[PDB]
Amino acid sequence: MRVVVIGAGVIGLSTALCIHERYHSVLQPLDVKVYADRFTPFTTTDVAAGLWQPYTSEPSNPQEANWNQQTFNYLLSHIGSPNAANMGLTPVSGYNLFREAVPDPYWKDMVLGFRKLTPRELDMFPDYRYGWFNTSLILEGRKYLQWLTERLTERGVKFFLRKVESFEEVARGGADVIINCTGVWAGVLQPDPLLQPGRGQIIKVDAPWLKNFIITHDLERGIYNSPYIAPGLQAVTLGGTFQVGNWNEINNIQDHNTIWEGCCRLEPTLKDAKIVGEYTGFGPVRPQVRLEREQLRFGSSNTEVIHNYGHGGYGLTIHWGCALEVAKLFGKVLEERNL
Amino acid sequence: MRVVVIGAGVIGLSTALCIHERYHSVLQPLDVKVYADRFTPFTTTDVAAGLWQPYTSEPSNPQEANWNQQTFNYLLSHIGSPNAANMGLTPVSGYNLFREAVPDPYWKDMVLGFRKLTPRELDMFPDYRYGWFNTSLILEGRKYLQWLTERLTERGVKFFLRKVESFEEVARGGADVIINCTGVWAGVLQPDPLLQPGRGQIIKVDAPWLKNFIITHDLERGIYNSPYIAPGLQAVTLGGTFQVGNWNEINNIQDHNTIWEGCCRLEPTLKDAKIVGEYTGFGPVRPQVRLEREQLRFGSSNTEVIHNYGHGGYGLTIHWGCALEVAKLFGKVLEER
Ligand SMILES: Cc1cc2nc3c(=O)[nH]c(=O)nc-3n(C[C@H](O)[C@H](O)[C@H](O)COP(=O)(O)OP(=O)(O)OC[C@H]3O[C@@H](n4cnc5c(N)ncnc54)[C@H](O)[C@@H]3O)c2cc1C
Ligand SMILES: Cc1cc2nc3c(=O)[nH]c(=O)nc-3n(C[C@H](O)[C@H](O)[C@H](O)COP(=O)(O)OP(=O)(O)OC[C@H]3O[C@@H](n4cnc5c(N)ncnc54)[C@H](O)[C@@H]3O)c2cc1C
Repeated sequence: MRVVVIGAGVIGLSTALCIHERYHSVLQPLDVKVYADRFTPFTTTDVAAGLWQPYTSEPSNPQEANWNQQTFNYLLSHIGSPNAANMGLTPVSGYNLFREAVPDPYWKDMVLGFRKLTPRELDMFPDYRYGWFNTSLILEGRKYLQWLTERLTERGVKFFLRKVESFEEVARGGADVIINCTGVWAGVLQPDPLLQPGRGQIIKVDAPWLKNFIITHDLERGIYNSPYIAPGLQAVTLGGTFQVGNWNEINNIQDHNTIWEGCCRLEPTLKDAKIVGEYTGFGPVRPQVRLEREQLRFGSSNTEVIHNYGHGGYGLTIHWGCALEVAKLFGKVLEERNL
Repeated sequence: MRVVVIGAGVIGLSTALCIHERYHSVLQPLDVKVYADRFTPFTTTDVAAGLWQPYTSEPSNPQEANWNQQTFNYLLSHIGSPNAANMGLTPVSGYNLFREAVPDPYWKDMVLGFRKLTPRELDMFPDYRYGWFNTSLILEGRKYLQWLTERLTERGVKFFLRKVESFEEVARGGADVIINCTGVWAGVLQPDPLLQPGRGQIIKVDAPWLKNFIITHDLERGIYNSPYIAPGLQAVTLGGTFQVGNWNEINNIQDHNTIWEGCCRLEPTLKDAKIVGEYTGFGPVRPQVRLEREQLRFGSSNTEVIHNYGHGGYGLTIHWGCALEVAKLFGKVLEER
C-alpha cells in the first residue's frame, strides 16, 4: 500500500523504520514516503539534550513504562557495536541533585550503577543536599536523525519537503495509511487543546573537559526548570528553562541569564567555555501520548490514520516503545484488509 | 639560600612550588633555580595519561599511601575553582576491568563512589568478569606543567635549559641545596641499580564521544598487554603496560598494533577515531620512591641533596605528597643553621 509518514523527527523516523523493518520483504514492497516541512538539523529533536532519563515517579499508563524500558534495552543492545557512536549513542554517568530527600525513582533498576550520593560527593555541590549517581546513555538527536535518515534511504524509503495542509490533501494524494508524527504541531491538522508547546532554550558550549552529566531538580518548578549540564558527542548542552504554553521560537536574554548563571554555579569552569550557539525547541507536551488508530472520511476520499505525538519531555527516552507499538497497530490494518 | 632543583617534570616543578610557597617569606634571601635538559612538552610527565589511580595491591613504603591520599585531597580541593581545567584538572568516571575477582584496593575510599561492577556492566565487556567503578580526577601532565611554570614565574624563580653532568658541579656553583627530581635518568648523576625505565608507547586520538576511562589488568597475559583508554581534556590516550628495561625511544609497529587492536576490541567505536600522535615515554620504575636527604663533600665545598625520584607509572597521582615531604626535609636543613 501507500504509507505516508508526516514528520522527520525522532518519532517520525523511528516509526518509519520500525514499520518498514517488520512489514517488508522483496516480493511484498511497502511504499513509504516521508513528508515533512523541517528536517535535521532544524527539528525539536536536534535540540534535545540527548540523555535517557524518565520522570522520577512511575507513570499512569502501564504501557508508557514499558515503552521506556523497551527503549533502554534497545539502545543498550548497541553498546559495544562498532557503530554505537555513529547512531549518536554513548554511555554517560552523572549526578541528579535535589534540595531534599526524595524516593528512589521507578527506573533505579533500569539504569546501570544506581546509588545515593555520599556526604563527600554532596559537598562538591553546596546548593544541593541530596541526590543520586547512575550510568545511562546519550542519544544525540542530531546524530540519530542522520543515521535513521540513512537506514531508511538504504531501504528505499523516499523523503519530500512538504507542509501538509490537511490529512485530506494526503488522502486524495492517494495514501492508504498515514502516520501522524508532527509533534507539537499536530493540533493544526486536527484540533487538540490537550497538546501544549513546551518551550525550552539551550546553550551549547565547547567544554570537552566536562565528562559527567549534572541534572538539578526543582519540584516546585517541575522538569527542565532547573539547571542541567549534559555532555554531548561534540559539545556540552546547558539548559534550565521550560515554558509550557509559550510559542515564541526566538531565543531570549532572560533564558540565557538563567541557564548560564545557574550552570556556572554548578560548573565554574564554564566561565571560559566558548558558546557555539543557542537554540529553542518545542516539546510536544501532553498529559499522555496519543498513540491510536482513527479512520477518516471526506467528499472524494477516505483514509486510515495512526497518531504518534505528544511525547513532550521524553521523545528520545521512549521513541522505540512508541514505534514498536505503531508497527503493531499497522500490522492490525494489514491483517484486517487481506494484504 | 641558593637552591637548585634539577628537573622540570611534575616532581621537580611541584617540589619547587611547595618549597617556595612554604619558605619565601621566612628566608628573605631565597633564590631558587630550575635546571632541566627537557621542559614541557618534552618531559615524561607530558606523555602520561593524566589519571589519579595508585597501584592495585598495597605499597611497600606506607608513606606512599599517605602521599597519594594527600595528592587527592589537594587536587579535589580545587574542584569548584573556575581555574581547575586551566590547571589541567577535571573529574572523570571510569571502569577497572579484571579477568578474576581481586581484593578491593587500599584507595577505595580515597576516590569517589568506589563500587563493584554489576553483571550488565560486565556484559558490555565480553573478555572481562570483574571490576570496579569509581570517579577520579584527570590531571593532564602537559597542561599542569604549564600552570606550574606560570606560578613559579610570578614568584620570581628562574628557569635554565641545561644539562647537569654531576652533583659535584652544581655544588661548586654555590648551590647550598640540590633537589634531585631527574626521573628515570637519575642514575646518570649517581648509580641506582633499582631504577629502570618503564617504557610505554601511547596513541593520542581524537575521540570526544568517550567520557569514561577503561583500564584492564591482565595480571598474567593474553596478547594485548592490558589496553587502557583514558579521556583527556581534548584527546584520548590509548596505551598498555610498561616494558621494563627497554630504553628505546623510537615508536615500533609491534606496539602500535598491540595497543590499537587491543583497545579497539575494548571500545569498537575507536574504528573511526582520528590518530593525532604516537609517542613513547619512560616511567621512573623503582621498587619504592627515593625521597630522602643525602650530603656531599667535594673538598671544602658543602651541599645538601634531597632526592625525590622513582615514582613509576604513578608520579601525577603521588606528586604533591612527595613535594610536601621534600618541603619538610628542606625545613630540617634550614633548622640546622
Ligand atoms: C530543550 C529541550 C531539551 C530536551 N531534551 C530531551 C532529552 O534530553 N531527552 C529526551 O528524551 N527528550 C528531550 N526533549 C524532548 C524532545 O525534544 C521531544 O520529545 C522530541 O524531539 C519530539 O519528537 P517529534 O518527532 O514528535 O517532534 P519533532 O522533533 O519536532 O519533529 C516534528 C516533525 O514533524 C514535522 N511537521 C509538523 N507539522 C507538519 C505538517 N503540517 N506538515 C509536514 N510536516 C510537519 C516537522 O517539520 C518535523 O519534521 C527535549 C526538548 C527540549 C525543548
Ligand atoms: C605512558 C605513560 C603513562 C603514564 N600515566 C600516568 C597516569 O595516568 N597517572 C600517573 O599518575 N602517572 C602516570 N605516569 C607516570 C609519570 O609520567 C611519571 O611518574 C612522572 O612523569 C615522573 O615525573 P618526573 O618529574 O620524575 O619525570 P620527568 O617528567 O621525566 O621529568 C624529568 C626531568 O628531569 C630532567 N633531567 C634529568 N636528568 C637531567 C640532567 N642531568 N640535567 C638536566 N636535566 C635533567 C628532564 O629533562 C626532565 O625535566 C605515566 C608514565 C608513562 C610513561
